[PDB]
Amino acid sequence: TALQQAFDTCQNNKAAWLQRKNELAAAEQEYLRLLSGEGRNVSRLDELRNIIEVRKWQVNQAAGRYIRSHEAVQHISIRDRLNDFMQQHGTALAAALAPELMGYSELTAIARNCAIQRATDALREALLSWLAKGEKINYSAQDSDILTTIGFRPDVASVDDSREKFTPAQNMIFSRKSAQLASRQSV
Amino acid sequence: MNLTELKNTPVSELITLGENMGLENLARMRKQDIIFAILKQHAKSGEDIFGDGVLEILQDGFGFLRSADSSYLAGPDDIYVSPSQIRRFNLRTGDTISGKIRPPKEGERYFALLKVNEVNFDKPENARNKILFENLTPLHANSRLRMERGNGSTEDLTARVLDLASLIGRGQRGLIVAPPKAGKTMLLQNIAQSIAYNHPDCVLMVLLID
Ligand SMILES: Nc1ncnc2c1ncn2[C@@H]1O[C@H](COP(=O)(O)OP(=O)(O)OP(O)(O)=S)[C@@H](O)[C@H]1O
Ligand SMILES: [Mg+2]
Repeated sequence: TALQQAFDTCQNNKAAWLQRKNELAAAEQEYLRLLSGEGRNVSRLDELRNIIEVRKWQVNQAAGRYIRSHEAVQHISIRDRLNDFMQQHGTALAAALAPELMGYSELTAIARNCAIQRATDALREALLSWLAKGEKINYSAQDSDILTTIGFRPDVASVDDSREKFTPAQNMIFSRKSAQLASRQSV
Repeated sequence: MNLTELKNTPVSELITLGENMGLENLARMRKQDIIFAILKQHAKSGEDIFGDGVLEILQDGFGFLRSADSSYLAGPDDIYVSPSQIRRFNLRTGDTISGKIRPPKEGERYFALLKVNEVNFDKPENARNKILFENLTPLHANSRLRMERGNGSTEDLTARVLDLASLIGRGQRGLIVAPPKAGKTMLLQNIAQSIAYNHPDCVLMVLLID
């Protein structure tokens, strides 16, 4: 049931990011409308600008959380599917990997690590060969819906919003400003 | 008619208005005395006369009401305020009081007020139920007070340099550490002009000592 928890957590994160983008766009539109007006409204415009960066930072945080949760749910599903595929065909797999995977229960750390590395890159040539001959990879039947609503990749509108590289100083400054903005909005 | 309207008039109007109302020699005395005499003359006629100003509470409730344009100078035109309505309306120092005023009776030489119709530019009942200033919790400065006029003035360079040097916002506590003959007066003048132009909503006060 952990996969379902990751899935609806990702759904909630996506909804929150869409909402954040919604008020960010609304604030930008109304700021442009007020700027186009004849009135000066210097303080109005300055605090509206500050609201603009606060909303932009909130959008960035929401998009980052959504991307992280999407990657987490994808990783969880990969782990589950590959684990029970092991439980299915691991005897034949280890038979194919027999000449170096034996003795793992008593081999030294360096020997175990090097054998694991050899297994990994051998799997690399096998996998790249299968991708080279090129069939159409299909989703796992058991979790097809859960992994297809989230999408193959996170939405590009979330990826392009995570290139700012904010510093930690800016991070807590923006957190404090967002808290103050929420308090002011409550009043 | 307004007492403030009289006080905003120049000094020469005593010839135009005071003499026309039957006064004899208002030419030679201090301006507040001219105002007192004209307003007494008009009050003897009997029409309603307005009044307004800032309240002052003495040590024994012997309240007075001064005018802003006179720099709160203690003069004959000050409006008497008895402790009775001070207790009734829960007034204190700094309250802006506007309404009826009463001609003085025998033994009194100050114009008392009949009834107030505005307190702090608000209804008396709405002004009564307002919490004290010190009970309010302070904070840091949030709203920026931009000093850039934006009109392209020839003196706007001072405001621009001010914006680049030290940001000013609502609620700050500012100091201008300057020697004599450095430009304090017109720096404050530019600050006041920029505040009046960019931010007409905020109340601007300038105080000058000695
Ligand atoms: N922005 C400015 N543009 C042109 N002249 C300026 C400017 N600022 C200051 N000055 C000149 O510098 C002098 C400043 O005069 P004030 O501002 O009156 O001095 P002050 O700061 O009031 O200090 P006090 O009152 O003389 S002790 C005057 O001679 C001004 O002409
Ligand atoms: Mg000076």
